[PDB]
Amino acid sequence: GIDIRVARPEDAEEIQIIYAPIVLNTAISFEEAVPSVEQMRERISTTLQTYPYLVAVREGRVVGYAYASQHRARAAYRWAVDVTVYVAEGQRRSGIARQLYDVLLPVLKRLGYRSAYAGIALPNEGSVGLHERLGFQHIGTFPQVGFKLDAWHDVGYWRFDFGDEGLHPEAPLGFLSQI
Amino acid sequence: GIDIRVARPEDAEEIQIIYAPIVLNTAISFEEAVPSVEQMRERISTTLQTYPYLVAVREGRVVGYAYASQHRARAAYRWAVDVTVYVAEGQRRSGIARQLYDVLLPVLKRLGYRSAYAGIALPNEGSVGLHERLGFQHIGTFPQVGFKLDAWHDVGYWRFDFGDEGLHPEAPLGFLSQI
Ligand SMILES: C[As](=O)(O)CC[C@H](N)C(=O)O
Ligand SMILES: C[As](=O)(O)CC[C@H](N)C(=O)O
Ligand code: NA
Ligand code: NA
Repeated sequence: GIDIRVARPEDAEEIQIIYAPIVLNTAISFEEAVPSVEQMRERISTTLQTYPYLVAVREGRVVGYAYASQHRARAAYRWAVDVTVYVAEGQRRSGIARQLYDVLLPVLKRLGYRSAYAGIALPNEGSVGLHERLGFQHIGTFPQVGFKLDAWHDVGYWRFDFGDEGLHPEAPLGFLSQI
Repeated sequence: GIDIRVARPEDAEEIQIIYAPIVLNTAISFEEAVPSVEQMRERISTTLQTYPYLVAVREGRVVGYAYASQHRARAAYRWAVDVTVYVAEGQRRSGIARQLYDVLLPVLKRLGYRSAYAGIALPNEGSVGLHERLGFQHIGTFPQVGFKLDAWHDVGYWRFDFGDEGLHPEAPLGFLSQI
């Protein structure tokens, strides 16, 4: 099945349902307090002001989502972008994150980004495997950088290189809008 | 013989003599516009509400400075802290930076952080060797992540481990006045 489409604020509810147990009971995310539905709604809208936000859907329900965000604040970094992907429990390994990425990555390239970074709390062999298969390269690991759920956690970064690190790059454009 | 003291907003114009050419003509900082003196005042003053900010003085004039800043926004990262040290061109480069860190690092340890991170625009043999002798470890490099002054630049990160990654860490305390 599976169709990828642009996310909407109305997807907040299913997205929150996917994301809340990840915040609650895993070190996948370094957030501590479960974000409300209303919060995820605002995160969707704000992200869309500049970046793609995507959902994967199967028979009308959201089974995963993906979005991009700013890699770092300072001007010279503006060709670097962060990517985030999540899949509902029980729908993993069925290729959903892969499909999300196969849409998100080309979108980012055409916007003007030169590289995308995925932050992965380690260990997570299934997430590493997926990024290795997609062609990301592991460029570094911040060891025991986070504390959550009674343990210290490594965070590795995986880089997808869009190429075209040419000599006169132009600033990336808005997904659908702003400058 | 160079002395280290905590910085004050009234040091802004002297700090700027150091920062301005770094911004205008090096990749040492990925900022592109020189902050106004008013901005520098607010930066120093804002950092101090929670973090140490230091200057190195030789014959009464600021020849270098250093400050800590938040590593990442998410709650689980609150024991990680970023460090930044800049030194004027000319004499005693390494000595100045070393003395700065010899004060900054122990201050951050006492405050309750578990690790500090320095980002280095690469190559920079002088800075790398300095971090290495201070006991930092190179944990990753973000290749071609920034574009500035007609080239793409890698940024490597060096980690200072304060130890004490125990099971019940208490949140870090504010440098002079609570966080
Ligand atoms: C291990 As993780 O929860 O993917 C940390 C990334 C977070 N967006 C931050 O920058 O603070
Ligand atoms: C190359 As560099 O100015 O050492 C990168 C750090 C920058 N402060 C940021 O995090 O935005
Ligand atoms: Na990190
Ligand atoms: Na970076």
